[PDB]
Amino acid sequence: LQSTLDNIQSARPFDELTVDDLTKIKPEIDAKVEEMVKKGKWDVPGYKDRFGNLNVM
Amino acid sequence: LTTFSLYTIIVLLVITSLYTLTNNNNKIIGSRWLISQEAIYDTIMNMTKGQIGGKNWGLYFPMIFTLFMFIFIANLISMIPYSFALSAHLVFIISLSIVIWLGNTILGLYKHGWVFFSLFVPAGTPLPLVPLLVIIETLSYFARAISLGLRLGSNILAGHLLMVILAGLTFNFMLINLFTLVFGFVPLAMILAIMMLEFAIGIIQGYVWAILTASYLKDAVYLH
Amino acid sequence: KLQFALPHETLYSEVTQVNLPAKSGRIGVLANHVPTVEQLLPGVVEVMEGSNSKKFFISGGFATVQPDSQLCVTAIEAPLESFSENIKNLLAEAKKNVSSSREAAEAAIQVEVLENLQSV
Amino acid sequence: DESILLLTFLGFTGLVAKYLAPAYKDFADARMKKVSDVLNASRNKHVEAVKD
Amino acid sequence: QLVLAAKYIGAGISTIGLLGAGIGIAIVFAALINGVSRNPSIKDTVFPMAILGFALSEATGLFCLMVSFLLLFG
Amino acid sequence: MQLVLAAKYIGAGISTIGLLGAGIGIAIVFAALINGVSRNPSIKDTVFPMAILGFALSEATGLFCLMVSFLLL
Amino acid sequence: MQLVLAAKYIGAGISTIGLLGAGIGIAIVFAALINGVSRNPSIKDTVFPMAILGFALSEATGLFCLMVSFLLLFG
Amino acid sequence: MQLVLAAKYIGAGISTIGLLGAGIGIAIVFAALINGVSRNPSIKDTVFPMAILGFALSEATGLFCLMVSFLLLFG
Amino acid sequence: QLVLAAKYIGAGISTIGLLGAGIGIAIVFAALINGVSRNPSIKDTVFPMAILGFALSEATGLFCLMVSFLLLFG
Amino acid sequence: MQLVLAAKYIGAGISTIGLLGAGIGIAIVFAALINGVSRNPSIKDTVFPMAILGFALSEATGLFCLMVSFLLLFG
Amino acid sequence: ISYAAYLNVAAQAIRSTELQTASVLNRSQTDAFYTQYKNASEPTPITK
Amino acid sequence: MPQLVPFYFMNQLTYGFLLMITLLILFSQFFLPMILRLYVSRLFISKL
Amino acid sequence: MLKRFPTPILKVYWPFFVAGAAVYYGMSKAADLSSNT
Repeated sequence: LQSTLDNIQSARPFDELTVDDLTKIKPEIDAKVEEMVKKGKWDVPGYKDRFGNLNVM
Repeated sequence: LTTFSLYTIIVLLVITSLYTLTNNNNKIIGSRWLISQEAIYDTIMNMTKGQIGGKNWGLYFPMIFTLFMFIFIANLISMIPYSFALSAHLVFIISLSIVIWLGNTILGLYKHGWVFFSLFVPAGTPLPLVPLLVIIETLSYFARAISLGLRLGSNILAGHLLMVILAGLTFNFMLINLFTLVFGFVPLAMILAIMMLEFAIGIIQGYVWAILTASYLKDAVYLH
Repeated sequence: KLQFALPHETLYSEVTQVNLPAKSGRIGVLANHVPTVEQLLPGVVEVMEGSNSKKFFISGGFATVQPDSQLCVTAIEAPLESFSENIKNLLAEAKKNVSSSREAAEAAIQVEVLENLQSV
Repeated sequence: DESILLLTFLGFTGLVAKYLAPAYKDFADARMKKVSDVLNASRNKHVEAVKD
Repeated sequence: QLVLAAKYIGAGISTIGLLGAGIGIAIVFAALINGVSRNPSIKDTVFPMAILGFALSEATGLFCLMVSFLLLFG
Repeated sequence: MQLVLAAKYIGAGISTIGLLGAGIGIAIVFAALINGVSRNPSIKDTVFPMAILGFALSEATGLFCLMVSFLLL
Repeated sequence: MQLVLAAKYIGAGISTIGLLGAGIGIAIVFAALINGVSRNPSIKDTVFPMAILGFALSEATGLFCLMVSFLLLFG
Repeated sequence: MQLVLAAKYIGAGISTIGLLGAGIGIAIVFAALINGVSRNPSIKDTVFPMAILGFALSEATGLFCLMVSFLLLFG
Repeated sequence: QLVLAAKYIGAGISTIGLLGAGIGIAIVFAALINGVSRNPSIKDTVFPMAILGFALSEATGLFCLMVSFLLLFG
Repeated sequence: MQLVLAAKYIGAGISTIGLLGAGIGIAIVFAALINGVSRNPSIKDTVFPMAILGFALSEATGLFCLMVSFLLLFG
Repeated sequence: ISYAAYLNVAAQAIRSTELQTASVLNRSQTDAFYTQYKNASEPTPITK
Repeated sequence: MPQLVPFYFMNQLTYGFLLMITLLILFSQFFLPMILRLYVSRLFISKL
Repeated sequence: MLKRFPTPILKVYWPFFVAGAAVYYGMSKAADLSSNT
């Protein structure tokens, strides 16, 4: 826990770090993306509840 | 290659640049420019989930998105002062409308059999007008075929042609006596306003197409 | 037959014409009037029974012509002559109150009262 | 004829640089900020959890 | 050649009939938005009724359009 | 010949104008339906027969215009 | 001929009259939208799509008139 | 020739009638703006851009009609 | 001459376009009067908007008039 | 020549149709005044400047039309 | 603000020209502190 | 018909349908999942 | 990102594509018919 605390402190990405790098550190990204494309759903639930939707309706 | 072909290539390259290097570094927060096409993404997500929501909604989301984006880019690019109007070749727009209409009819027949024509039997009504409401529903069903195309075509064509006619007129307005050079700003200002309006009706048509052919697709995917 | 009443005292709870200020503008009730419910706004009310006229200043309430042609007017408190400058000074203070701010609504109501007063 | 259209387009770009480009700057900034703030907030949150 | 001249004129006159149906379509849809704002929750029942009215109002205009085509094409 | 056949074509065009009234008419009944139904809710089942009757009658005036058009065609 | 080319030009003019009914129509739908939105407030998320639908179809009848004008004039 | 030249002038005139409908259209939108703001006292921040949208669509039909008027008049 | 006749007749026909603006303006002012009589104090915001609406309605009429003059003078 | 004079007197008739719009319009402004006053008589003085303004503006469109009419008839 | 609260404030203001009775004034002056009661418990006795 | 009666209709329509198929594929396979990646990446940070 | 991700657009959009082919052929014949006008 000391090491993890230090790792978040010594490298905190919150602006940039490639989203490709986020795919590289987590293939969970591609798993979900592929599953969503396979599902044919482009709504991401959770995205909307803490990032707004721009809408004209 | 034709003039039309050359400008279709130009449109394609414009659309490519809007994602290829609109996102610099593939940043988590993403470049500010891509925020625009994010908002477009969200308002078409919530529109076609709003319309053709259901299990197949996102299965028709790329199609409804390139139906936004084609018309959205092609009624901005065509509004450039020296740029060739693809959309003023009506045959591409009207053909796309007939294609989608036929592709609704084929989909409807495929998805809902010979009871596809039960889409054109609307609801219970007294028996002497049960057949009537099939005849002048089917009449309206292939009025849907041409209506979607003819809206977009008429507006865009009329805007460019109106603008050019007034532009040519103000040219000859400024070739008469010098008193017209003084206070010749009011017709110039009309042309500026018309050019401003044409971007607006092009974005309005780009959204209205992709929602109206979501409404027809709503009918086709879910009978009633 | 008018029933005009306040919790404090009844007023008329015969009367020929009653003129009332309502959220539906101004309503006048004369003989048979179709049976209505009206929110009474802060108001100046005139009651005429025959040609004799009595003038009431009314703090809003509810008005209801009943389907038996009984004009129930109920309001918190009232005569016009009784209400009838120092209040204008108070209302000026109330404008000051709007600056800081339920107090906001109160001060707004004070402005409404200033209008109602101005009507006098 | 068409030089009139180029003058109007130039005028349009003048109106855009006056009005739309700062408005869109403010809009874009607002969203950018909101996203960024959410991200840094989650990072802060997560540092807390380690300590907890 | 009077017939040919008349064919083009007659087509124009036929176009006039359509305007009324256009107004009609708006009248139904105005009621839809008005109604929905009035009830709130009526909308799911009312929307089918509305679409029916739209189609019927539209159809009158379609008849006018067909007469235009019948003169024009012959 | 030319003039009489021409005149038929002209008369036919004019006849469409009569139809416009029906176009507005059908809508007015339906508008009332949506407004009425949103106001009551529950009236709808009784009212829907009345509405069909009103549709038919409005349409009927248009039919008279339409058949005159067909005669001229 | 002179008569035929004239008849096309005149006939086109007559066709243009048809647009007026749709023009008023479009405004009525947008009015209903503004009216509804001011009455409810919150309805707007549903009601704005409904209004867009009503706009499109009202517009289309006028445009049919316009297309006949174009057909005669251009053709 | 004379008949064709005449037909240009006449055709323009007939087309000018259609503009009247758009005039009424704009007025209806603004009437609704006024009415709505009067209903709510405070709808306006939403309703003003909404009204401008309504204005633009109602106006557009008139402008299409005006184009046809110019096409007939000028050629 | 037929061309001379045509410009005078055509000028007449174009004048009809003004009609719509005349109805239109009155509806804007009617709504202003109805609104202000309901609110009282709405007027400070609303009166500017009413003048904007008046101007736009009139502007359409000026297009009609400009066509009328293009026929009449031209 | 006879054609010109004929066209003048016919043309005079045609323009006069435009006046009808203003005739309805004046009534609409006054109707609003009457309704406003009846719905609240205390507002009346604030409304009164706007009322005279609206009457004039309504009438004016008809007068634009009327000037064209006189240009044909007298001119 | 509550509609009847709106009417109330107006009534209190309306007793202000003045000639008024003590009983009116008493009727226009509150004398209470509402004790909100949690679930047993009780948030503060805010002056009503 | 300022270019609305060519004989080049099929030329136009051929290049037209080619552009549609290109954009459809292009959006769908490339660029749409690049937006969906942004959503999912943001949600993964949100979850993390 | 700009990786080719498989999308099932080849059987979902099959009725659209069938319509595209039909109009393509019909326009070939139409173009030949219009070039004699």
